[PDB]
Amino acid sequence: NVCAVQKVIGTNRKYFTNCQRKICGKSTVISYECCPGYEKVPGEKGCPAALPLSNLYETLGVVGSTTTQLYTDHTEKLRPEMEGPGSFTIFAPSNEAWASLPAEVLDSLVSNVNIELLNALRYHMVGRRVLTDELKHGMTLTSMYQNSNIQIHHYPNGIVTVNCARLLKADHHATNGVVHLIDKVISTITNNIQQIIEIEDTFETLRAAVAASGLNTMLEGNGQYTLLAPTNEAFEKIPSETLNRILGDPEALRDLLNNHILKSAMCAEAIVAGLSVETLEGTTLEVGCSGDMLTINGKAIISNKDILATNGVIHYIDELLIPDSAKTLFELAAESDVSTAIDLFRQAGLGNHLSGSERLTLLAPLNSVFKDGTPPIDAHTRNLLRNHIIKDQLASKYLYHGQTLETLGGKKLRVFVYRNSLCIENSCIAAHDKRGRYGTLFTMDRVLTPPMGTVMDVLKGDNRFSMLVAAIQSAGLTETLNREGVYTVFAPTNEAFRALPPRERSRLLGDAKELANILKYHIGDEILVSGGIGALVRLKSLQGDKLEVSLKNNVVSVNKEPVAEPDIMATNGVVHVITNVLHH
Repeated sequence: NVCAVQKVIGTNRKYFTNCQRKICGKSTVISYECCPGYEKVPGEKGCPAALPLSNLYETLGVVGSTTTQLYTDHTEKLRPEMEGPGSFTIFAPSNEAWASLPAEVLDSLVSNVNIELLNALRYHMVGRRVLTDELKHGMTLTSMYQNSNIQIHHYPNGIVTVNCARLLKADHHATNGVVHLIDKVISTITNNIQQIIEIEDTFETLRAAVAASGLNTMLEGNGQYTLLAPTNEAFEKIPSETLNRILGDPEALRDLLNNHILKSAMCAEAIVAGLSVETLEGTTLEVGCSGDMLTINGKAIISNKDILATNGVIHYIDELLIPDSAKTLFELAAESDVSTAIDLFRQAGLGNHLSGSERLTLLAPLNSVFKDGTPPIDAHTRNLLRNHIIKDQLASKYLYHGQTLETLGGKKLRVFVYRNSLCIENSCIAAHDKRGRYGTLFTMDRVLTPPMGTVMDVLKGDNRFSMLVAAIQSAGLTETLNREGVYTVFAPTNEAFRALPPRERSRLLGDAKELANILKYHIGDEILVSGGIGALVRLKSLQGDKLEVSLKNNVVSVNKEPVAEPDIMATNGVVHVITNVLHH
């Protein structure tokens, strides 16, 4: 028989439930009264006695809706109907609700009490008894004023709403019906979302965008939406070149308008905590609240909440919500996790690829790659960057093994797709794609090191592996580590060969075919860059037995023996540098 109130400290807003920690970021205190209609006797057992039912007019005073009671009484015609025959509900505004009306609208009501005040009170009423049992999301009650509909919603969290007024105290039975207490005075709903946009002067840039895009027919139509409508002042915070480029292009335009529209009508006093919501374009937004401010992604950019329409709810927003798919590469990458990278592109002359409509894919590494320093701008940097800019617009989820990607600097880089990572040359994808209108940003964990020759060119140009190229020659393996292939050479240095045991180097020297078998064991038949090693991967060697290739604590190991220098790229493989020679 017991109930509870939770109240935010330093406020007036209270939520009247049965018997959540914070709400809109503000701490709560919970206070126990018991449910409207029952009394405390002298002590006894904890709300014993129920009060008698009174009829709907007197029930108004019992719930605390004395202004609604006073206004009803001063019409001389609704009060006798309220205390006589029938079955009724009234969604009765609180005392604070009438006082929160604008002076100009409340004067209009109380100066004509037999028409406009009576019409207002009749619109809050339904000619049948309707409990919150009968209230489910999306349904329309018929009011007693001129058959006008009342919009009610019922959100997951338990908040009932009635024309986007929160229902405060529910289900107070009358002898001829029920009384509900709501916190707004509500009014008739006569316009669709399209029709409001064509009336308000604050939306003339919005109405033209809708007109250019052909979304008028949708916004005239049925079903429920939320419009995060941008004012003219929102469109003026966007620089002219950026905005005209979006609005000019039909795809970018419809992506923009759909990023301002939700699939269900939700309204502001239903928002009590963080709720991720998708727009029609596909982007998730973070809708919260801080005080009585609505917040979008933690920004109090909503200046006018709960503007009502027959096909949904409009909230006015102050900043345009431009999605990734309407942005250029520069707009989607400059104030982000690849900020250091994009500054290097523009300083090295390559900025005009990123700033317009060129269909590109960008491989920009993370900012933690450049924590220890940044390379200087020269010929060699701006040629290397020019090879991180790939022709055509790509999606990484659609890349395939042994795909080749042309750069703007003439190279062809190889896509290697492994089970837990995707790699282009040595570099691997570190975060999700950012798909813009014209180009897409791939987010990388290394600066990439493109191949500059063959496996034999790596080894003959480096003096650590001169005993290895001699063994490769003496096993007849030069001509095949130099033609086209996909190898993984675990290449032992000179000090590895001079480390060899007597019985193993005697098997190396005394038969050229046994030397061929030991060197073919060192060579994988796939390309396995370090970014494609999981916990452990088995790798078929050209001898035929498998190699055990792990990555623990950022060191590649092969059969539990360490790689000193991973990922030296080559036009027909990858070279990893090992410090000793593998056995059998």
